[PDB]
Amino acid sequence: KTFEILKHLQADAIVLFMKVHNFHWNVKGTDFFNVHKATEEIYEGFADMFDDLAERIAQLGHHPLVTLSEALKLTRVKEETKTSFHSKDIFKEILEDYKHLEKEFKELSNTAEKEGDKVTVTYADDQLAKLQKSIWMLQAHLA
Amino acid sequence: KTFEILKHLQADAIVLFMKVHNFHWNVKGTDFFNVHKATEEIYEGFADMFDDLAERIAQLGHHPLVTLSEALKLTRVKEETKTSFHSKDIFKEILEDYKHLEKEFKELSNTAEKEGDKVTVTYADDQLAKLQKSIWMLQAHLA
Amino acid sequence: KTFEILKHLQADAIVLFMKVHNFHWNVKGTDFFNVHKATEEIYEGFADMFDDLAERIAQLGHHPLVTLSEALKLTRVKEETKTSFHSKDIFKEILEDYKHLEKEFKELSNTAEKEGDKVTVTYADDQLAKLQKSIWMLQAHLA
Amino acid sequence: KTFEILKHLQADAIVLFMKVHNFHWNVKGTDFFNVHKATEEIYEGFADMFDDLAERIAQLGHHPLVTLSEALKLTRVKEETKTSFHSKDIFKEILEDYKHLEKEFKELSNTAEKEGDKVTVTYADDQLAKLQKSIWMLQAHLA
Amino acid sequence: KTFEILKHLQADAIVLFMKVHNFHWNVKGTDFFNVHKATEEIYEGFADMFDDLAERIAQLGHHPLVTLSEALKLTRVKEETKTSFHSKDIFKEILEDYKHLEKEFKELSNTAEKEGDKVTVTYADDQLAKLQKSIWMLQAHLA
Amino acid sequence: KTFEILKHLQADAIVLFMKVHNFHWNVKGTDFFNVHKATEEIYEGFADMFDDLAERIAQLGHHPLVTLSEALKLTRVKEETKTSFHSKDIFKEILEDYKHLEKEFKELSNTAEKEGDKVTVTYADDQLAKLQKSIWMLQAHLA
Amino acid sequence: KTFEILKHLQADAIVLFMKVHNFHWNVKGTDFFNVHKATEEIYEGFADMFDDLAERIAQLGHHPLVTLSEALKLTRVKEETKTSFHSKDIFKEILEDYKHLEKEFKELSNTAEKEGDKVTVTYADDQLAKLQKSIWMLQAHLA
Amino acid sequence: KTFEILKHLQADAIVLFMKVHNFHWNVKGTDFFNVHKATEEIYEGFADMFDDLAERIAQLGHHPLVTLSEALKLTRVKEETKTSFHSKDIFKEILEDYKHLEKEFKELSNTAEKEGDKVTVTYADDQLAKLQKSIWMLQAHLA
Amino acid sequence: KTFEILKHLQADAIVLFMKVHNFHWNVKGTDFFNVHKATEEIYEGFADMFDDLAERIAQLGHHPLVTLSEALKLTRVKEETKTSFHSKDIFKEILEDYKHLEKEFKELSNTAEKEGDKVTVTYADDQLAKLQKSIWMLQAHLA
Amino acid sequence: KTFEILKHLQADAIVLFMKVHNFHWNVKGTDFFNVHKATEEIYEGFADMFDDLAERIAQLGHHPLVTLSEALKLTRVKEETKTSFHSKDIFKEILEDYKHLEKEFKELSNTAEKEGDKVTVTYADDQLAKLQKSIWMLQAHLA
Amino acid sequence: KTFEILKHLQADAIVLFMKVHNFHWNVKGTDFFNVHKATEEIYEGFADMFDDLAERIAQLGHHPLVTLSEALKLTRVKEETKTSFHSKDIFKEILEDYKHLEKEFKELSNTAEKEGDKVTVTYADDQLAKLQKSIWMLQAHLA
Amino acid sequence: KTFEILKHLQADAIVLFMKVHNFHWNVKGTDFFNVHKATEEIYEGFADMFDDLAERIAQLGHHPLVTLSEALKLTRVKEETKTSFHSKDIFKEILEDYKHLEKEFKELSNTAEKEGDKVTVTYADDQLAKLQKSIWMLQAHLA
Repeated sequence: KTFEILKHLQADAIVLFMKVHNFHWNVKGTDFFNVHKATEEIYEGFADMFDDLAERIAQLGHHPLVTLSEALKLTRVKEETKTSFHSKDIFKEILEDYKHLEKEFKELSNTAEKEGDKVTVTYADDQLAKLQKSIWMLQAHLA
Repeated sequence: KTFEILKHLQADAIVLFMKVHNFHWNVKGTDFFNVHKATEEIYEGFADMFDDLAERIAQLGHHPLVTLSEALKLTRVKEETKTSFHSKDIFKEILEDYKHLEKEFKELSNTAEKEGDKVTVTYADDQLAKLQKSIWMLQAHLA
Repeated sequence: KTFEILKHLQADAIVLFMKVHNFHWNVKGTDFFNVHKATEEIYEGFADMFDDLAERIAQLGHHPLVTLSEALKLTRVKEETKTSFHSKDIFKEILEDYKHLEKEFKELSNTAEKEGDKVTVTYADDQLAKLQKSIWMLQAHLA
Repeated sequence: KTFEILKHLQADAIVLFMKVHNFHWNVKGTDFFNVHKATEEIYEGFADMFDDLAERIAQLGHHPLVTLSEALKLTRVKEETKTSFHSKDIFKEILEDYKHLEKEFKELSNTAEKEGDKVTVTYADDQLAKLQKSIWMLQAHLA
Repeated sequence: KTFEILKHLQADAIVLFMKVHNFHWNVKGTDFFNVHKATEEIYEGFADMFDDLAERIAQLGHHPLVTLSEALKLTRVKEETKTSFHSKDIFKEILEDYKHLEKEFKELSNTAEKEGDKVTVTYADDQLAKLQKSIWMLQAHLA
Repeated sequence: KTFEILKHLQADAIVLFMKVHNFHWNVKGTDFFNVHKATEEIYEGFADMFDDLAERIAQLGHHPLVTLSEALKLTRVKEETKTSFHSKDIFKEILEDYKHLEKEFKELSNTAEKEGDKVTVTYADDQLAKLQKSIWMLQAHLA
Repeated sequence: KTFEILKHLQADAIVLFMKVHNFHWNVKGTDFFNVHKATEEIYEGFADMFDDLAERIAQLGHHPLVTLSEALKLTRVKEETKTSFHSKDIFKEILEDYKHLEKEFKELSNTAEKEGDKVTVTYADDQLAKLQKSIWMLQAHLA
Repeated sequence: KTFEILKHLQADAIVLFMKVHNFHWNVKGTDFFNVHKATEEIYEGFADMFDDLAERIAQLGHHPLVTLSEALKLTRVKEETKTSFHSKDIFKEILEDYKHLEKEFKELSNTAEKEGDKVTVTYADDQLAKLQKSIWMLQAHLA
Repeated sequence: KTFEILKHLQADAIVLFMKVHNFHWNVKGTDFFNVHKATEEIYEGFADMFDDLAERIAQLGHHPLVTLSEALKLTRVKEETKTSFHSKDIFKEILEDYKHLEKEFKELSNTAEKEGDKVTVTYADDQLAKLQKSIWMLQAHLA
Repeated sequence: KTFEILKHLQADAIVLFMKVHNFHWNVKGTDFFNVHKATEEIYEGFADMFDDLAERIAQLGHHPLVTLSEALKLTRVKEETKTSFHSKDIFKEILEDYKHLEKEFKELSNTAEKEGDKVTVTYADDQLAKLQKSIWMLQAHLA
Repeated sequence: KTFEILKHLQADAIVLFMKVHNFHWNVKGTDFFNVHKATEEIYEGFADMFDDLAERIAQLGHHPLVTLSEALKLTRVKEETKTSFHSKDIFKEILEDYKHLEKEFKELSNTAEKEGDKVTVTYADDQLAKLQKSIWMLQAHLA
Repeated sequence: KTFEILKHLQADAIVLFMKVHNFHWNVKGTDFFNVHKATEEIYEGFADMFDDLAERIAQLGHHPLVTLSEALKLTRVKEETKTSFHSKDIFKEILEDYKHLEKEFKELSNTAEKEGDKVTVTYADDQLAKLQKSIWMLQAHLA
């Protein structure tokens, strides 16, 4: 079910919104500004994805999650409790989560295709393009 | 302690970020666009307040909350589980929460003053101006 | 005399500048923002008309009114002492005043024509276009 | 045939361009501005869709319709002869037509897929995303 | 009657909106872009004139036409069924129609003057300035 | 009482809005444009202060003044009946009024502090910064 | 004849374009920048009027003047041979010429009216509004 | 293999970047500016496609070509050695190359589909939309 | 003498300002807009060069020409009395004049160098770059 | 005395303006651009603070320092004579100076409060917010 | 040596940065705003020249001055200790300093030419153009 | 011969356009974004230089190179076949090439001077300023 994949992705997006703020506040090193600026763009991206997933769910006739409690229950992202990082650590953690998201949107696209949902396919494939481009760039940060 | 008030306000801001999205997606009535547009501005405001409170905490030498789990634990805002509202309902709920926030920033300002924290006073009083202006306008929606 | 019509219109414009602020501050209902935004545009329009009429008077070799005392003496607009309205009330009151202004600019145009004042005719007819377009829209608010 | 679906959609787009202007001019109620502004955006959207469909037809080697006479002949949208509406009526009528358009673009996408026309599929699915998002919002206006 | 002239002009404007799109899609020659760009500006101009005429009619207390069926019935512009043109042909056809429109707005201005309708005179004379400037330029294209 | 100081300041702001227009229209000398431009900025500033004071009053639960009649009754600014000035005269008159306003906002800040009104203090101190900067510059015009 | 008035006005506009440059380069006094900036705007205004008059002539089926030789022959403006001025001198000279232009556009409007040329009337009356506003301001510079 | 199609397309894009500059510098005829402006947009388009193809290759885990030597080896576009053209010649040559590119992106889309590469499909179909729209317009230049 | 070359160039610039307007108004052919737009840019360029040359003369301690009479006396450009052209004719005439200007700025640069005037050299060489780029493009229009 | 604190802060601001330029020109490392860009923003900040402090002093009725000689005499910042740094060194040096400035503005605020200078308090507290936010970020660069 | 001229010019630029601020704060007269605005532009110009000279020195392989102490030692500009001026005084003082700078950049250009430093010549000649244009305008302020 | 130097520089510019893309795609390290952004600006700079050199050649009456084959034949830049770099490597390689370009533009300027080509001198010296500024900054990256 497309709804099931979307609702779980909606949970991840808000959970990641929070996580990336952690990285945003707590990066250490001469690198501070680059990471601080980049993590800002990323968390704005997740606020964006959060809203879009929710409205797609609503467009499909279902209820999006409306509480952080639901978010915590349905998320597959483990929350980060550390409060200090260097650039390398942050890039590694974001990469891991993006790889997770990439698999999920791959499934989203395949599932929506089977159910004949052209709109959700299109949304998934667009997100996939963004995640794969970022994944490539992230891997280069760590080489 | 100023830190204690900030950390609790940081929790409310993210919790309200979520709540206002609920209102944003689930408003019903010929009023849809006005509320949908206004709730968008409001939740962007809370993402803003969330970040600013967190960075003020960090500036004070302490750790801001970095998980939705901490947010849920420390918040004083009850999460909204309903998924359908008319404009009147949304405005009433936002008003209630703003009144709560207004009392908290009033305390923030008084507490930071006692501790000689001029910067946090200034931030609190600015937030207070915003909340009191909105409260007035919100009350007018309901009259 | 064209000067006589302008000087009385100048008085109305400032009096209406004030009146529309009343509507702007004191509108009640879920409608608040629409009316609050619209009344803002309207009172800026009257500040505009106020200045333009005054400078046209000056261009004609006469003295524009320079006091709120003169404004009160020369105005044909009754000031609104109520401090609470719903959208319907505000739209009705603005309509009444616009109809008054429309008759005055109709006279302005006819009088300036007789006196061979092409510039004041042009200004009057432009104001007339604006007032007639607004009048139509205002009437639709009330149907 | 993809051409057949496009040519009929081109007819609807111009017919709806006209219909939405009717709603735009003839809305009644304190709601006037919201609807007047929204219907403006919608009819600009249809002028847009009109042109794009026509040029896609031309790209496919065929002739787009070039007369209002052809438009009337090929349209599936019944023209609105009433000249007075409240917001609720307008939203209901637009919804009905959007549901019709949504089915047509669903067919467009399926048909173009069978004929191996990747470009028309992409255009259809994009239009579908727009129509489904609007349909959801429209339904919320009426609840 | 001013209303009669406006209602017929409203019909022409939408009919020309359509015609100019034909020219826009179907121009041939190394000239393609110049004509394609210029016809785009022109048809946007007619969408504009269409709306303005309709709202002027409404301001006068009457009903604007609200159907392509009425448009076809009331228009004086013959629809173009050819689907291939060179720049010279397009400029000739637009000129012919502009000359027609120019005579109509000349009448509009004279008629509205007799009926003491200063606003419609002003609108007509403005349109006349635009049409006469374009007519001059169009004639130069063909010399 | 903070309300009492605000209501009197609201009266001055509209009275000064009018006065500065007088200076704006009636400045004489090769200096015309500088003064004409500067007085424009100043009267826009007072329209601004007028609205802000009124809304602060409303936020405090009271009614702002809504008539030019109330304005005249409550103002401490004497209206200017002269209709001709050189730059030096205008700068002297504005200075006198700014000094008056400066004392009033000084009181506003002190009074709001005693009543624990942090928001009105903040507004007063901001206005004070603006008035003191202008006062300095104004004095330099006259040296 | 409207053509005769336009052709003479076209000559004045280019002659004044040149004259105002003289004032622009050769102003003396602490006033330099104000006059230098203002004369720049004025000469751009005359380049504008020059072109518009020429194209109106062309729209009327006649030939605009195309040489500085024709300009000199047909102008009523005496060229300024002095190369040094104070602000007062420049404002006096511009005023004199504007008064001349004002009479000419007054005639233009009357003549075009008799010949039933609504477009040239409209252009003349607009220019008249600009000249009368400037004349008023210019006179104030010299008082 | 999707990689094989991309690497060959990357070669064409840089080769065409160069070719279109030739057309850009060496167009002859009264047409110069139109072609010069259009070829500028086109070569910027190919710099764009060049980079995007390269980064897609990198995202797929392979190495994009990094030398003009590789470009020459892998390209299917014959380089243009003539240094003089009229508009007709340039449009014919660009059309031929666009038709080649269109077939290649058609293959790209089909191949990426078989390999389950949703992102490359999406990129190919978008490029296809652009190429087919341009092809249509190009053909019209030559009719 | 550098002054002598500048004063003659100043005369040409205003004379060409006029000439290019002729081309601007009187171009014939399907080419109208391209030439009309291009000649507009060119005459604005000459207004620019006119002013800059004049101010350079003034900077050198001399008087720039301040009359169209001086312009006619000192110019080397023959005025164009024809009032009808095709694109080819206009481009030929502009080329001829640009070649003249190019030789003059070549001399300007050489002369200013001998007199050790680094500023005038720099201005001349910049103008030369512009003229040589345009000359090349102009020649291509005519091939 | 508030004046004494301001005059010493004014000296530091210009001295730091200079120092930060040193860092701006002389940073070494792959880090060059980040530091070069950041130091640019910082020195513009000090030019800003320099001017604002000076004008506040003037507003208080005293003379700001007007010479680099006075600046050197009154500054508490030691000038940096080294001409080569890595990012770490620059961030350490800026931090040290910001900590100094932070203590000074803390004193400024306390002193102005005692003297009842609400405007200088407000300015100091704003500067304090900026310095404390930067200090936090600077410390993170060095961890 | 080019380095010697640059290092002395770098000192003057910062010294003038300071001096022009003095004029900026301490101008007296109805002229205040014109001078205050103009001196702001000028001191921003010197901050600009300061940085550019320093970076040119660095590009030449040498160390720019990095202290106000070096600036004072190497400057040829006498610092202004007066704290009160009328427009005439300020313009006279700036002129004197610009004449000094003009001679220095004249030398800079000649010296860099002898040493075959094309880049420094180009920079000097550009500065020279700016200084000579300003000098002319400044002289006109004082006539 | 100036033509010979330009034609070889044109070859280098396109070859470097390609090389810098390699660096752009294949940078490794936490530094990724800084280098990726900077290399983007650089390759756009070379596309720019490529076009400008080509058009200068054309302005000189000769044919610019129009093939990558000619580019390879005439270039002095060795192509980079490695596909992995850290920031340090990229900056070293760009520096080496910039030093080469700097010598070439030094020659360009000297050669064009001998041939009396003021325009090419000016272009060369401008490029030289850019290259020398970048060279300085590049060297600082590596220290």
